[PDB]
Amino acid sequence: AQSVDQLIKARGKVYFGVCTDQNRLTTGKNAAIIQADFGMVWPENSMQWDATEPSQGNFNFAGADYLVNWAQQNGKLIGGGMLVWHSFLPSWVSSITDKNTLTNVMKNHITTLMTRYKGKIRTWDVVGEAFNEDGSLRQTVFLNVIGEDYIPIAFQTARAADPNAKLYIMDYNLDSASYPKTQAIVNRVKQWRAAGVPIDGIGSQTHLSAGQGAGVLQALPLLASAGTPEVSILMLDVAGASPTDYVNVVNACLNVQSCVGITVFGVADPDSVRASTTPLLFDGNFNPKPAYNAIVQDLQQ
Ligand SMILES: O=[N+]([O-])c1ccc2nn[nH]c2c1
Repeated sequence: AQSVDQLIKARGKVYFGVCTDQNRLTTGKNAAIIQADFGMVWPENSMQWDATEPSQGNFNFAGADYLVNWAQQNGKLIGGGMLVWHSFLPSWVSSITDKNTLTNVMKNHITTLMTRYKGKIRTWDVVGEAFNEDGSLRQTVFLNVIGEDYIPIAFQTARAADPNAKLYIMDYNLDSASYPKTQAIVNRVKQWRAAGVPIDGIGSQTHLSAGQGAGVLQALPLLASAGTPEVSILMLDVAGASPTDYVNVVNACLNVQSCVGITVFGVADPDSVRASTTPLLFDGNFNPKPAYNAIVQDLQQ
């Protein structure tokens, strides 16, 4: 019955958030649960590249406008993204082979989305999933055509477009301190910031198997050692939804001063991409699960 967003605010954090979109807000009990329990919303799909720029320079904002308007009406913070990602890319982007062309396409995509919502978006995920598992840079069209400068260019462009937004890089499999990807993103973000690249946060896209929450207690402090002003947990889900794993992720954020909050990947189990693992905090009747109650109790104490 208690609101995890209200309780995490009382502990000095900024939000407990959730991913959603128009399709969810008009079905189930998603809107009522988000109103009650979550302080920030993120677009599942409506701000990805294939949704917003399906043909070059032919932008479609309908889904994204719906979410932003709903969030403002209901007093919720808004996160946006992903601005630069190799998934959900339209084919017209991935066929460009010219550096100047792709650089201008990328800057225009970033600037157009960020200007439309200027001042209304707390956090933008600027670049996502830029690292391979061995810590090398993922060979996406942006890396292949622009070079490693594409990441500085993307963040510099985003800062100019809306200097009020917090700018994040995001990746998954950052859940263990000794994993090569964890080491690499920390080292590269340190170097980028030392050269003045405006990276405000690292977002950890946390998709856990049973028992992996304990590792986050060590991994998240390591991510925070890169020196960004903020870190966060994003797109969180946990196979089996054990209270032990969920409470460990919450405690990791409570233990890390720069952790501003946690976002879960959805509201109810049946709408998960891995629904067979019942990995979310509400069940198929929209009742809170034991893991939700455990987080409430941990935050109350
Ligand atoms: O936190 N999130 O669940 C979330 C969802 C969609 C996104 N797109 N970019 N960043 C995102 C974060």
